[PDB]
Amino acid sequence: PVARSWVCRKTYVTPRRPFEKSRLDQELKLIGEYGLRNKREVWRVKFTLAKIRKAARELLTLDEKDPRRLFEGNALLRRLVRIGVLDEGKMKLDYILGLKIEDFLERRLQTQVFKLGLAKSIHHARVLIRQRHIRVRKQVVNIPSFIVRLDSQKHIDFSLRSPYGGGRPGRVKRKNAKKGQGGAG
Amino acid sequence: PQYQTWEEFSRAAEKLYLADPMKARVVLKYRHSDGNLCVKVTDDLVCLVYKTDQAQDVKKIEKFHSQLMRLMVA
Amino acid sequence: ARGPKKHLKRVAAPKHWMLDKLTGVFAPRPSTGPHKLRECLPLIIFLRNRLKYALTGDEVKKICMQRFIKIDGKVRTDITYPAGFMDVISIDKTGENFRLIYDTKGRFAVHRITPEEAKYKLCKVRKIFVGTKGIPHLVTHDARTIRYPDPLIKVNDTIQIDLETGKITDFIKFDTGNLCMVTGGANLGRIGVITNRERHPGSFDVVHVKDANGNSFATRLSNIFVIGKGNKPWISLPRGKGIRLTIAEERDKRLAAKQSSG
Amino acid sequence: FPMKQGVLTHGRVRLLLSKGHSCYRPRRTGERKRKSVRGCIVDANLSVLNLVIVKKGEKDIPGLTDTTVPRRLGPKRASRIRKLFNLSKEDDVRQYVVRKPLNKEGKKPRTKAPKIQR
Amino acid sequence: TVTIRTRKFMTNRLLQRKQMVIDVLHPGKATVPKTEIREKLAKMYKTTPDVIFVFGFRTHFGGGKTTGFGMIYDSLDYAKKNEPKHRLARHGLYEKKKTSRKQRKERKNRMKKVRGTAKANVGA
Amino acid sequence: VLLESEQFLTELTRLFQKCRTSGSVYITLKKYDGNKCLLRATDGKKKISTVVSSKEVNKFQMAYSNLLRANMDGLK
RNA sequence: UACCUGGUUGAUCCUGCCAGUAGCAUAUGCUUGUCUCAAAGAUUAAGCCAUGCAUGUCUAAGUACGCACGGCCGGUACAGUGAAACUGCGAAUGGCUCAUUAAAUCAGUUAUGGUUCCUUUGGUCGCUCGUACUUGGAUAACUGUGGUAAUUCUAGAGCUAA
RNA sequence: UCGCACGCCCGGCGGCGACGACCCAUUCGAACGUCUGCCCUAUCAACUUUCGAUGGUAGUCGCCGUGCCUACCAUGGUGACCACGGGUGACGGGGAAUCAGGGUUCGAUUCCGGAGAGGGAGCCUGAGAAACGGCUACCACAUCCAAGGAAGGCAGCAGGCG
RNA sequence: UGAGUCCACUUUAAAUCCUUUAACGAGGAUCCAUUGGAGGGCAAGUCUGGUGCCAGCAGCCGCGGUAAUUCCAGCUCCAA
Ligand SMILES: [Mg+2]
Ligand SMILES: [Mg+2]
Ligand SMILES: [Mg+2]
Ligand SMILES: [Mg+2]
Ligand SMILES: [Mg+2]
Ligand SMILES: [Mg+2]
Ligand SMILES: [Mg+2]
Ligand SMILES: [Mg+2]
Ligand SMILES: [Mg+2]
Ligand SMILES: [Mg+2]
Ligand SMILES: [Mg+2]
Ligand SMILES: [Mg+2]
Ligand SMILES: [Mg+2]
Ligand SMILES: [Mg+2]
Ligand SMILES: [Mg+2]
Ligand SMILES: [Mg+2]
Ligand SMILES: [Mg+2]
Ligand SMILES: [Mg+2]
Ligand SMILES: [Mg+2]
Ligand SMILES: [Mg+2]
Repeated sequence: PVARSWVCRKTYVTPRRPFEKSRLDQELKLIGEYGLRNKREVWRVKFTLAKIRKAARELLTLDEKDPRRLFEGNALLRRLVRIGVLDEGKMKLDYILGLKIEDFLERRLQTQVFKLGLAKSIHHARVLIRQRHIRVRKQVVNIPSFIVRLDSQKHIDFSLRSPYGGGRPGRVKRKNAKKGQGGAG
Repeated sequence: PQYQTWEEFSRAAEKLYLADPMKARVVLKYRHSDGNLCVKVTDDLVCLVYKTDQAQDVKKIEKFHSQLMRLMVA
Repeated sequence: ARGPKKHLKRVAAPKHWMLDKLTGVFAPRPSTGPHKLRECLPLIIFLRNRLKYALTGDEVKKICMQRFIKIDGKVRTDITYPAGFMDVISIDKTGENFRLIYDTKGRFAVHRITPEEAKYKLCKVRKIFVGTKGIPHLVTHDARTIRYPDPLIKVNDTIQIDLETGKITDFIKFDTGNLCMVTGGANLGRIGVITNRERHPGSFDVVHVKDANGNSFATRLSNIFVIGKGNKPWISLPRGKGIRLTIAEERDKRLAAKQSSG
Repeated sequence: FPMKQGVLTHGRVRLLLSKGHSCYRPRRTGERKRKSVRGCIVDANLSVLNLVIVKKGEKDIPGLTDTTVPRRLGPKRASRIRKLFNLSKEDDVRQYVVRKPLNKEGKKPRTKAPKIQR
Repeated sequence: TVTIRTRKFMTNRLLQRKQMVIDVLHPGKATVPKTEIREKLAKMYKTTPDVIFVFGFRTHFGGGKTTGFGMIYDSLDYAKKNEPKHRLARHGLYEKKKTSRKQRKERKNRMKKVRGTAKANVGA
Repeated sequence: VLLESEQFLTELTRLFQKCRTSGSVYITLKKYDGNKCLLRATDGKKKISTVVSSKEVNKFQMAYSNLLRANMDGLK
């Protein structure tokens, strides 16, 4: 009898066949397109897509004008609109089934930094996320898996404690300036 | 020097250990042909010895030794 | 077990206390008193978890031992005193009188009242006992044994007692058309008028209660408390007024008010 | 092993003892425990004999009757003070209560009085 | 450049104190100490800093915000009446004893063995 | 001879079993830094040695105590 | 994701099993840079334990003549702390394990109109028709003799309170 | 019974409490009960029964109802709808994993209830125990001893042997 | 830019860790990522040298009897 949670869940489920050539082709294209780290990054978004599609099928098995069905459908459409994958005019529970892993990976903060263009490459954007140069709503985001909301999309910029922004220069710049001033006198 | 009987050697050896635990060591001499036991604690300043067997003293000598080892570790 | 239980687990605590899971292993087990185990709410939870006046149980003990908390006209010095339904907690220095009425949900609500309302409270009687010399006795839900009552007061009625003298002023008889607070179960917190009474021999009786918005519902009489005649209550009611509107309408009343506030 | 009143042997007898019996102090409330005692009949199997002089003889022993040892405490109950000082039911106890002097080195001389009960 | 704001302000007459959640903004430096927190709350609320007790800071990620709880007593006598001795000893008006807990348990079990007045004579 | 903590106890038992007839048993305990204690044993001919660290004193001292209580007996 | 493949034959179609394939546990091997949580003597031995600790407790409100401290307004008892001790309550709660147990335990549903219940709260508590301005003597803590090799063993003699 | 403020009458009337209890309620429960539900096995087909088996009558005892027990009578009760017997590497459940839809396996494991402190049995105290960080006897294991005797129960926290 | 080093807050009953924060701190950024396999199921060498039904590999079929795509080593590649 101790006071703790013991609540956890695997966010990814491995496929049944380990060496499918077309599956490795599609996952390798996804990683090479959107700048990912491993196959687990594909599989966890695939399993969240599996959660959303299972909820969608469970709603479509329900009858029309059911209150639980209407509430859960409106809540899931609100969640899809606020994550910004599904459009605000397209929102209907029949259009959830026609949604794709590419459109889920488009809302990555790494991909959104690459689309806004403050970083050169996708992996260079991931380097900037790792090295803590950018912030979202006066909050430094260190992890590239941040699902950027549509309302919080426009607030992506460089952080204040950043040499690329308005801050102090880095260790290499300080060391080169100190070496130059020591060589000059 | 030769604190015999009992509790004189124990208090004196605990004083020797609490003076300095680093330079102090304890030696234990067992004899079976004559059959007696000897404890001597030194701290490289004075040496204090205890020379009796009396059967019952074996348990308290090993408890004192295990207490010294626990004070060396802790 | 070889005897009575004194501890209560945090998981084994009831749901309406809304105690959190991570902070503690044990829950504050209420002391014995005028209310049951799962019907009341303790003074330490009412003071620390809901009002947020104190941080710790030691601070709650300091508050109850400075002689500040006045429950229904008497100072209780216990942190685990069972404060149940229609209990009046008075705090003199802040000048705050609280009446423990349920909210529209299953939880109790922090309900501010006037001292004119805190002077009295309402209690449902459970049985009439004939004492040792032919003396009628009412047994209320908060264990008050009042003697020589009005003989029109029956088994399923309510009485408006006074806190200063412990005697009855008025009474509400269990009749059709009267209001109804539902004290227990899945309909805990509903307020509506009584539209039907169905008797059963052996099995327990049931009452159909109609909401003001037309939402009729059945409830057994063990969890039923009338609060006044007709559609006019004698107490003050919290916000929500005991309706239990749907979750979609709750989402609407949250979201539209949030977007209107900005 | 101590003796015990009312066992009527001369050897060693083990008996159940509880609260309210001799040669046993109960630790828990109502605790019973076997204890070993000796018979009340006096034989050679004894170390100590406890003797209480009831009647005083002709001569005077220098060990016991010569050294007079006073009471350690004084009467605290008002009825016992009345029985000691032959008092009535109306007279005072506060004036006739027995108070003890206290004197030692360093501290001041004091006189300490008991709280009269009843 | 250090800014202190207050949220959730409450007046406990039954505890004879004020209380609030303290939000500290400090760009360009580390977490400011509790002495500076007490001084800035003192010059804010126009009271002496001896009664202001602040504890429990949590610094957010990024490094521009902390959240801490603090109470403001009326007097030092009321603070010693209802304030925990450990947070009193954080500042130094109270000093707890240094008797270690296992040795106190050993002393209690040694006093349990000997019956009579000599329970005090067992200890030292 | 620097050995393991268990091998030290076995060779120490063998020292008493060899000294059941004649010979002294010398046990030297001292502080060791280079928390650790140096424990060495000598019969006069063959020396054994070990270093007991903090991780194994509860495992070591109890068996060492039973070894001493089983192997040392003087006069009644 | 409502999923297949290799293996009987010269080759084919079936039945058929074996082998893969993918998760949850249990142990082990290799390796391991950061961080938030987090199982952990259950499986065989509900086998055995040196050592230390885990249930004790006083308020203005049950007993204060241990100077163990301590104040002077004392003589109309007890200023005020407080060791120890008598008394009341807890120790029948909590913790550990699953040996035993197969309409037994236990889960849903019921009654005690077939029973008890410390505590808490609300009732009652001059209802009776017959020295009270307060009744009795033991005892612990205190003093003093000890017995045993030894116990959280206890006694005899003085005391003194509920 | 005990503690605090301290008043008014012609010595007597007075407040705020704490504590002590016959009885009635309330609460915490406890326990017997009503119906339904549990894995494998027929190489377990009949089981129980004057040593209570199934009922009646009248009692003992229990906190109460009852073959719980006692005295006298009746020969009854369960079973192929699997009783009885055996095994479980079976504490039960909420639940866990695998999963289309269906199922299969596990559940000692933080919550609820049951059982227990090496194996059984008996009892004081106490509202509540057949309690073992309570005793009383026997068996297994073990400590000191002066040989008369005394003392033990980590399936608690750490830790040790196997 | 961390990982580390480390003054100082904060954390906490007192500490530890996290977050903050000075000063150090990276070009083979040696501050070096391994675990299994490469005939098929099953993604991935008819590459090279030795062994010659011996060693061994192989969960199934099978490979090795002096040109081994299956062993043992190098290189290359594949799965995470
Ligand atoms: Mg064939
Ligand atoms: Mg073929
Ligand atoms: Mg298989
Ligand atoms: Mg870091
Ligand atoms: Mg670190
Ligand atoms: Mg075991
Ligand atoms: Mg055992
Ligand atoms: Mg328990
Ligand atoms: Mg079993
Ligand atoms: Mg079995
Ligand atoms: Mg279980
Ligand atoms: Mg088992
Ligand atoms: Mg038990
Ligand atoms: Mg028992
Ligand atoms: Mg127990
Ligand atoms: Mg135990
Ligand atoms: Mg190869
Ligand atoms: Mg293959
Ligand atoms: Mg291939
Ligand atoms: Mg192969």
